[PDB]
Amino acid sequence: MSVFSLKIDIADNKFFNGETSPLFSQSQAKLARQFHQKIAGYRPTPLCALDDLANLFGVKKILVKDESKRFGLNAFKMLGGAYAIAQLLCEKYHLDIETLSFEHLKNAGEKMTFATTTDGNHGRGVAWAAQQLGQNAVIYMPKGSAQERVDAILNLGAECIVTDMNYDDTVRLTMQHAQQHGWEVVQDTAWEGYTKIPTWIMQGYATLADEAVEQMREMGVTPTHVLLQAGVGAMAGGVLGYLVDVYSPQNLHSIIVEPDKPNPLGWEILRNCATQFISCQDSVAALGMRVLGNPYGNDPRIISGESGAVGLGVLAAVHYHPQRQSLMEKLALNKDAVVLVISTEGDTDVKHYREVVWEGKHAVAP
Amino acid sequence: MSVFSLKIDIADNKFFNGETSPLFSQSQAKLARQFHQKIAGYRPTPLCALDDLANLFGVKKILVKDESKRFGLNAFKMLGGAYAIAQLLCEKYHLDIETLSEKMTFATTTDGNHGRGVAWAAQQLGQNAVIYMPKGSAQERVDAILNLGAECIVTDMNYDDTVRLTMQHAQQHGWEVVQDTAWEGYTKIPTWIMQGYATLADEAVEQMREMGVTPTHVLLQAGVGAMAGGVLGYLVDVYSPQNLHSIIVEPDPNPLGWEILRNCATQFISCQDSVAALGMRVLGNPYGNDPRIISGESGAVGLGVLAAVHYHPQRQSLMEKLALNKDAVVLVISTEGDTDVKHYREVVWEGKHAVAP
Repeated sequence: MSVFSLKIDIADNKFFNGETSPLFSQSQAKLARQFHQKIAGYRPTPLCALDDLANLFGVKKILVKDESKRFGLNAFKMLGGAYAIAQLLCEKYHLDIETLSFEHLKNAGEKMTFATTTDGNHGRGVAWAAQQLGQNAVIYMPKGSAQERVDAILNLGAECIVTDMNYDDTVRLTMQHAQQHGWEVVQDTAWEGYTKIPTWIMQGYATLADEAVEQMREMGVTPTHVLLQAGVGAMAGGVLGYLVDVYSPQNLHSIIVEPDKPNPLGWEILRNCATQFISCQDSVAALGMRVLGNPYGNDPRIISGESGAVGLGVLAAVHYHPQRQSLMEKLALNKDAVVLVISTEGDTDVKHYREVVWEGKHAVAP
Repeated sequence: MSVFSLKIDIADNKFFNGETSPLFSQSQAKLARQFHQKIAGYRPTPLCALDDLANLFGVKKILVKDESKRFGLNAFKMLGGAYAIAQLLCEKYHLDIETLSEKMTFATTTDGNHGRGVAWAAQQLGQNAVIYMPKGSAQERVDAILNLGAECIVTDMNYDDTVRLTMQHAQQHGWEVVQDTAWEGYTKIPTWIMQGYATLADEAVEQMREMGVTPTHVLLQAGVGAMAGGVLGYLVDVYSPQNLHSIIVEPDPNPLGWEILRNCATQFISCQDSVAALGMRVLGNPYGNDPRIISGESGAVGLGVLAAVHYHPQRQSLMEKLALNKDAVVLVISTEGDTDVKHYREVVWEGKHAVAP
């Protein structure tokens, strides 16, 4: 079973019209980056070249943006959460984001309470940001949420309520509690009448894309492809929005990867500008985790969680697929392809990570 | 992570008597090392400290001898093969091996590493090698031997029958049989191989003393018994059989090696296939900040046992039985790297021989 077939169903984007989004362009991302540069400990996350994997896979370059090095968060999500939380305080205290002093903000009345529902990473970023800026945070999590993730939030001095409901009901509970107690809801999803905060979050995320382009230009390379994991659409939307502003929608083959098991602002950009959509099996992410965590040849090693590794896992699944030739043609992958991948999270759930990479959970063999 | 139960059948060695070996001690291992040190490109293979894994598993130290770095061969076996072959040439040319620099032909059967070592030695010393491999042998391993200028014949038979054909042809053409196993009337060469292997153990002791540590345990993969007995023979001569908790690991022969094991081993483990698979994955994607080691199926089974014990529901008792605790300094030998690249990546990437289903 070196030759294996995992579900990697490719669909051309029927909604594609190449209309770019001026709200999520270079300029707004560069403003978000200038905020992040002020936080003590800021450093662009590594853009790691998987040369030996690229040679194996039959492409020119594989570049993995390692968002596990994003401060101490082990995930990218603070880029949006902290930026939006900063913009909210600048509104309330009549400050300009361009000239924000954290020290001045600290000695400005009553502490604000930030409320959000999370599966893990987003809420941790809200809790982190509320801990930095001296504010309250109350994070809600649905049932079956990993205790390590509940613990990582509590370690940031914030409350974390595990409910007996799913995500959607827990969002409604967060909204109901926030309306009854006067809290500021900070969700990475948008809906009717809630669009300001999610907009900032998406602009925030584009920081990683702004970094990645600088890093690629430093390398003297031009990306032909990018794989973006879908999640709720915010990261993919924001990052794609930025990348098409830089490269043009026609010169960038963007693949949006949706694992088997949303934000309308992000999805508008994805409908307009995404090249292809892949619907993929659970075991694809798992495969990507292993390839990243035990690299090929002399490639550098990357610790990538379930949500983080799926982009890369698709490339691996294609390479070992019986129909490799036709799949590479469909995705226009070839000896000249320079493929940007984003590893959005590290081993945020250590138990699951080591089950995948050591015990062999979600193995190729079904 | 998850709780699971792989086969790790531990039995105490009831044959234990603590009698050391006159054949496989420090003095022979040091003569073997002095020969190896003379070979162009020699360098003691690394002894890697997996401190963060040791902390996770609840021991003081896990030290892995990484024989994937043994020259360019991705395995340890040349230490025996090359030495024995050098000892054979010094007899034929009446030379002294202690100070050394018609064409013989060496014939052997192999699953991979031993034959490659033999083939390497023949190429280095301007001699001939004819290597026989059984049906189903990995083509990469065949190529590795062919690229050393040797003949590599892949039979349509199993190992035992391929050994017979090696014996038949060797007698026919007057070739010198170089096997890592011993049988009646065939002891001189296997003995040299076992002594040559001890080099790695001599290195490991030098490296541990450089760290200022003393091993409480050693886990040795059983194989044909040549490595285990040769290495254990050296280790018990250094530390005494009493103060060394040796564990011989047999995944699912050699009387010379097995006598030392019967004498000096503390315990034998019979383990499941997936145990070696687990070790390959743990070594190849390390914990915390530990160094990464590339270890093949035969390489990683010692470490795999440690990982299987740690995750077992009966973790506490298994540790008691193996006398593993927060003070345990555990030596593990990674006998080979990724000698079969296809099989390696199937284990580490595809999750072949997964813990569960």
